[PDB]
Amino acid sequence: IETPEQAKTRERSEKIKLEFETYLRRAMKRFNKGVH
DNA sequence: TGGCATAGATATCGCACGTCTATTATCCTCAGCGCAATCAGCTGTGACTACCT
Repeated sequence: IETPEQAKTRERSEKIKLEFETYLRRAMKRFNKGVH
């Protein structure tokens, strides 16, 4: 209801950070499972 | 005594809920072309002077 473009940019930043951190999480799980 | 229903006990297969890397045609950059007011040189014209009569 206030500066919708700022809210959309925040949502995009959250989305890209979430994708980055989730793929990092998957890579870390692959790494430790391979170590085991 | 004996035939077998009726539910206790137990997995069992199906429907549904998480990730993952690619059964195949993009996004900016520099060199190559183009267009419109000066400016200068080729060519035309007048001023000055040579030669035949």
